[PDB]
Amino acid sequence: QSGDVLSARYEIVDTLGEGAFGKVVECIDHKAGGRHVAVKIVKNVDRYCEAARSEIQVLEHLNTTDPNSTFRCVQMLEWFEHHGHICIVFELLGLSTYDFIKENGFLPFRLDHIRKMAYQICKSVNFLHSNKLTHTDLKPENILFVQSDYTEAYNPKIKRDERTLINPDIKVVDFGSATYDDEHHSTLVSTRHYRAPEVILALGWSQPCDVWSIGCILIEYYLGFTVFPTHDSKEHLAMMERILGPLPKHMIQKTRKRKYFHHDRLDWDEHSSAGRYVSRRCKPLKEFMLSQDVEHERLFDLIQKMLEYDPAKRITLREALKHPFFDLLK
Repeated sequence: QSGDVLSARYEIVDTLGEGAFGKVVECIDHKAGGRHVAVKIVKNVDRYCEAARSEIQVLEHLNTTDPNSTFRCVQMLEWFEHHGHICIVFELLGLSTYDFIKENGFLPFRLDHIRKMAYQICKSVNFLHSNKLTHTDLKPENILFVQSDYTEAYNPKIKRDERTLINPDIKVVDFGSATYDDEHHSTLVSTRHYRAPEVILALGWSQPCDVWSIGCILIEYYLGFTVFPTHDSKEHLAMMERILGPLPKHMIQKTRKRKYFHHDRLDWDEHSSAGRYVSRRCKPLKEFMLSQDVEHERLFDLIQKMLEYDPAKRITLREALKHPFFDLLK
């Protein structure tokens, strides 16, 4: 679709990204001196239309309450329709955190960068939580750098060239799943590797499912890989039990997902091929730590609080933002 011209001013010059919903494109703005914007072009399909209108209503609310994006939600510039596609015009951001890690060889972020990015993610999502909103789809693809300009130094430790961001500031994108407290809550939310246990067990969810997602994002930034390399619900739960310990009995008793359980325990054979896979790939959370220094211990203390099984006990982002992991920032 490159060369197409939206609303008689936006010329598509590149695809930034692609999704169930449609795509995000980079356009030249012929009416603002040629400067570049992002345009989300949503498929001409009811469910994607409804989610785009929902996203526009959330962005009008967020952009009105916080017009300078103090809380780091992407800025919507305008919206329109084009051949029955809803088009949302955004400030042009740089790469996703995912694309950055990928283009760098799945080398993790330095702890100092993770500290800054985690703070900003927590500050951004807490702003939603303060406005009776839950994002529901937090993942590294939905966390974008403001500018993804980097320097390169040879790193003798790894014997190769690595990229360090000049500025690691981020914004949160994709409000098409965002849900107000008083609205219908989808049965299934989140991308699987970031999905909270109350979602897998169909117990109901609210703001704390976002906190679980953030805890999984921080592990990936720290390791460069997920600790949940799965595409199966029961196996995902077996992996949580290996990393975090047994599920709470009250959550097992409450679930109607009876296929995952035998008696009141996960129906999981550690001696099966899948069982060996989970035993090989997954291990107690603190075993993933690359260093024993206090900075590392405090990140893992935060992570473990975010990956509390019981969403009623899980750390809130208001409590996260005061975690000692974040002092070296103030």
